[PDB]
Amino acid sequence: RKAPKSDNVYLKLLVKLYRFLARRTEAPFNKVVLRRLFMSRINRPPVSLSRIARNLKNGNEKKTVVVVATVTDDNRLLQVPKMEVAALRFTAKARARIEAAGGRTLTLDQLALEKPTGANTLLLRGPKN
Amino acid sequence: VQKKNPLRNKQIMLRLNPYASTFAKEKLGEVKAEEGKPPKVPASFKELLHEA
Amino acid sequence: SDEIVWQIINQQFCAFKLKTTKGQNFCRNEYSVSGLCNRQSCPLANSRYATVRQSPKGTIYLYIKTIERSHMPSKWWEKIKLSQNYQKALEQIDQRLQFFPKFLIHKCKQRLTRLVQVAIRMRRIAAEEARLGE
Amino acid sequence: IPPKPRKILQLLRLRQINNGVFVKVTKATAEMIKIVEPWVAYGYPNLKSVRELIYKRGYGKVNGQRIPLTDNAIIEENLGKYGIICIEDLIHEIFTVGPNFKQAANFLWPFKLSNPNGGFRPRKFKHFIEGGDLGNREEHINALIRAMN
RNA sequence: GAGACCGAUAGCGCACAAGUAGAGUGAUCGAAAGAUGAAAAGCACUUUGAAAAGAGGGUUAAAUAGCACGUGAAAUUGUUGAAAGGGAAGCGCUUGUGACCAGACUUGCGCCCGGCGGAUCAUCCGGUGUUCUCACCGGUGCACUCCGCCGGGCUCAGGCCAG
RNA sequence: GGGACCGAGGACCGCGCUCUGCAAGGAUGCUGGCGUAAUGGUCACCAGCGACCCGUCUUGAAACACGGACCAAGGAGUCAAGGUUUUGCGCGAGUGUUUGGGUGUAAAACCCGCACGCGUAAAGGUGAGAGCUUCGGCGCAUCAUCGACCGAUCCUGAUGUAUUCGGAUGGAUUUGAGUAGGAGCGUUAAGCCUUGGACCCGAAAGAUGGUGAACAACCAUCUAGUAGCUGGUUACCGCCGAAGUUUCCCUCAGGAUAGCAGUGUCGACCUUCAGUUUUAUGAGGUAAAGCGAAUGAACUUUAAAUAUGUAAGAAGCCCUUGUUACUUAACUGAACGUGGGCAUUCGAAUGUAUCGACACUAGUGGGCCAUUUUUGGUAAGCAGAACUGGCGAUGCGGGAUGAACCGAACGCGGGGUUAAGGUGCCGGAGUGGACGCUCAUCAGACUGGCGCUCAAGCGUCCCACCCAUACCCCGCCCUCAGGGUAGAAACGAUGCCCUGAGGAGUAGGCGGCCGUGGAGGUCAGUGACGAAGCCUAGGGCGUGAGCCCGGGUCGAACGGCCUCUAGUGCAGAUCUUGGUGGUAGUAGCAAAUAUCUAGCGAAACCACAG
Ligand SMILES: [Zn+2]
Repeated sequence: RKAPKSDNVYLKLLVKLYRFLARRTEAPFNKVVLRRLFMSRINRPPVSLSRIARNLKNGNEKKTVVVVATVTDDNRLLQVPKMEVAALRFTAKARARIEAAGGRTLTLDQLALEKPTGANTLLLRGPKN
Repeated sequence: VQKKNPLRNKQIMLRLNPYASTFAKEKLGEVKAEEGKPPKVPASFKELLHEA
Repeated sequence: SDEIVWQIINQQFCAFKLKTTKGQNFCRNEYSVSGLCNRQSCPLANSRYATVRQSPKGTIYLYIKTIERSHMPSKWWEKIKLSQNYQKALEQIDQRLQFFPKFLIHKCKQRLTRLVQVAIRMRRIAAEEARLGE
Repeated sequence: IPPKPRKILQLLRLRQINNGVFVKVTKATAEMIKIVEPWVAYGYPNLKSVRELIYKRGYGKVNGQRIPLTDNAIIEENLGKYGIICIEDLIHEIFTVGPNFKQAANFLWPFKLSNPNGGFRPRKFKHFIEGGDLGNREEHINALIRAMN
């Protein structure tokens, strides 16, 4: 669209960055990330550690998980695998459990610098309603 | 910025159609017909024309 | 954090801002190279900046601001004396503002030109009012 | 205008008065224009009418935009896959109805013609046979084109 | 003791003679009404006349602030000036006439000589503050350079409207 | 060759050409004029054309009705509590400090011990599918389908059992606000609903407690009572924009559902979709022609016109073989499993600035006219059905006013050309041209008046001309859409640049902007060398609400910007208060203070005028 509804200035910074990327690269990943950055909070539901742990199963354990939402901790998950996740926000228990398992935590600008086009990324959405 | 009529502006016509200069030079618009004595209309056609 | 302070200045409040109803905003900051509130001309939201100012003595200086003194508000600007020769002053601006944005260089040359023209006009006006006595 | 003839006129890209389109004479299209005869006047153009229509009032549909055909590069860029690379190929494909007549005629924006110099007939909302202007005038349409272009 | 309250048709009915004036047999009902000036210095005196009134004259920074008193809108009215009209006036678009008012580009720069005076000129000296290499003072002089000022010379650029 | 109107843009880039530069991606050159006035503006008057009095309400529409003597000030969707939807924000399987305690520079801010409220607890296959890819594939969310588990229900009824308790195995067309890797809590802003005076004003009443009399009345309160039904309901601009219907239920006094308008999400994306033609097809073989063919509109070889359903490949085709809970005598069919090849006419036309689903939200349920088809009756009109188009909610050109009807639908301008209608005058444009007819004691006019008669009437034909907001070309405004713009720009990426299309509008929805009182911050803001206010046949800016400056008066405060807040914007309510008028120096000398002439002196009524 024309403007994000968010008043977070850093969100608008991410929107400017991914507008530039979507314009100057032929990568559908950047366009999808920009579209999800424009979207509202109810349309960006929280993604739990267990849902990522399920999706990191076949050959995606070496891929970088990208979540345009907040990753939340799941108490049902007893063992957290090693994971490189790039998300808007992390809850304190989720970030602590990811880093305690040898994994890593990323923001979207570090993703845009390390992976400008989204090569070998795993885009994950949270459950609707 | 400004559409120019090729029928009024000869340079625009030469830009779109490079053949216009030699179409006008060789007079292909004033071409003459084939020479030789033309035959006369058949009488059958004339009697059909002025029938009853 | 140039962008973040720019968003805070531009979208919320700036004490140096003059909002006019005629289609342009103005910058009341003394170190603004053009007295206009826009992204390139902001002396605060740009960490590296350059302007041209004239002292009460009449000597015109070039003021340069870097990011490494940004936490030092008393040491923000370095002051370099510009020559009375106009072409040599233009080359001094070109030499000191090498590798700067072209907007800052262009506006610095324009401000130096306008300051020298104002000085010449002031001398002519002072001569005319001295002659007339009005 | 009843909804069915108005649907026909929207299908023929005639949504405004004094609007001209080139239609390939096909019995389906023939039945369509016989349906909307109370609103249109149509006939067989010669080479002069097509030439002056495309040269003077020729506008192309480039990305849904009405672009004047002031250069051959536009025609090559929009119709180069069909062999039409300049304006003379466009005139040849419209006049002599070739294999790619759909795309050549659809590329052209509908011709926004002026009112006729000299006016219409004294009662133009009547068929051409009954001394009007509606319906099929055949070759006489050239004169109408010469008045409206 | 206070307020993101109200500011004299508001805020309590009542900022002032207010449960007063006034009404009703009575129970009861119940208004309107603030501001001269810093200071009364609240207009002496002369002169009309019977007035809650004038003319001179005076106080005052001011009286076109005179206890009708800070400012003083509109409705409505009078004097003077101009124009129009007598089977409606008023309005929209477009010229004209008369009267009045405003006043167009704020109207400049560059070269070439001669003289003068300063400097960022002098690999001149001394001092001060500094972001430690940049600024600012004081004293020297015009070989060079650069600025100005004065007297001459020349070129150029200039706002609007017509053909 | 003659004329008119226009000159958008602003270094270069491009296509080109008649190539030493050109008429080739938008006007320059030369000359002249301009300060005791070039050029503007204001007021008054004259002149040409145009123009029903505003608001409310009813009607299909009018027409009536209501309100309006004038001016100033005041004047009406508010505040709580409880639900619900959406935007932002913090934390997140948790969240919420503010009952309270501690603390304090003291109603602020800062901290939190135990509770409590709400919520959470008590991973399967296949096929699509965004995205990624080492080109082999991996596959989010979501949907479809086949499965798994559970509260509980239907039988079969295990080892066992205290000997009268239990449910193991195999079966069911099972359900659920069930599970199948949590989404909530708090707050802010906006909208809607319920209740409180509840957008503002407006009964008859009823009750409680008092005051008087003299054959029920009055006063105060409950009470801002309540029911219907009126009247009124406050700046501008922009964008989008209706319905007056389907179905259901029951009060009569009505709601729900869907439809028209809009928002968000998901899925594709000119794939697909269509008030459409064509092909085949449905009811009309309806008209016609022939019957030197048969037979007899009902005859037919052929076949109209005219309208209206269905299908036009990938969500597809065909055939062969197993299963099923179905079906029939029977793969007789149906469904679930088969296989093949067709992506370079993938299987008509044309258009395509897109469509479907899910969820959420305002306003509306009139009727009238006309057409097509059909039925019935009357002396004649007329009555009953479906249909679209319009009006309500529409301006402009014509139409003698209107209305209907014809044209054509609307941003601000310049030029050109027309539609309907016109060219004797009013009135712009022909006393135009060809052929005939008509003299009417109130002819006739594709007449309104004057008037017209080898027309200025009638019928046909031909030529030129006139002008709508219509069409075409250019300029400008706005909206929408497409494109470009970072080792950053020669303009706030909420900026800038390029291109195209479009512009009516009631109820209603959304956005932007102007103004008022007060609060926090700021402008090192203005000001007794003059703030605010007011007046003003001055000057500017803005489409507009409005804003800025000059001149006069005046005498103490005030303004801009970013946020916050509200008792925030008036033409009307037989609105409230105050002030002031025509009537009118009139009626009359009346309460208060039979005529003429002094002095005194109203009221009804009043949109503006006959
Ligand atoms: Zn600024």
